[PDB]
Amino acid sequence: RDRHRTIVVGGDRDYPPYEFIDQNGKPAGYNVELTRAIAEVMGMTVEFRLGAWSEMFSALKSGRVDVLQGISWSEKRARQIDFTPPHTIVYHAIFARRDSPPAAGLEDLRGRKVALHRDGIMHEYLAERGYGKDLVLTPTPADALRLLAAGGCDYAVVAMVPGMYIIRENRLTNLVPVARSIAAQRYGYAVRQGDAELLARFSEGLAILRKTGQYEAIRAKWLGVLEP
Ligand code: NA
Repeated sequence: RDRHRTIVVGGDRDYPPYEFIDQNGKPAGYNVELTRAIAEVMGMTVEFRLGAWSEMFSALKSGRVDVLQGISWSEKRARQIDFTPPHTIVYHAIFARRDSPPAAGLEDLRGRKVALHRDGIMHEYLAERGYGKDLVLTPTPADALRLLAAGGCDYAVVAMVPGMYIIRENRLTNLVPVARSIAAQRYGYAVRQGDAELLARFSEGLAILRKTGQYEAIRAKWLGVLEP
């Protein structure tokens, strides 16, 4: 009916290990497992619709999906959607080819060519700092890392964990994370502004998973995934 009305879950089709469509064409990842677990304790029915990230924010407001299982919090962002508490903290890192000159911080990236996720927290963050001219935008963080690997740019800034997972999966073995633990993010579910029902439905499920131990059980599965 209303509570039995299938909840449609949006997410990025290419953001491992948090969320991604796997080789078998199946929704997979930490977020997915978390969402399925929540659906189970809250008695919800969910449909996963993972897609290009450049349109999931829209689709939330557009109502094409009812919630996003994995999105980083930000002021500009809170002004249009409501976030539940976060289920994880996402650190970023600066990646470079091994040979290349190391950088100890993102200020050292001024004047250098830099790849990064199209409109992710770091895109916005480095734009607001005059980097925009010296930076290439990619559909996925992995595309950013491929360009770096291919000597197609000088550095890349992407979420640490996905970075490592991507380096392994796509065999970008000339890449190393040089500048680590910089710019931590609060990552979690989010629903359309003023949808306190759904919002509370998810927050409660998350809170429940944390008190029963299922949350940590799921998190321990995905190495490197941190908790708030
Ligand atoms: Na809000």
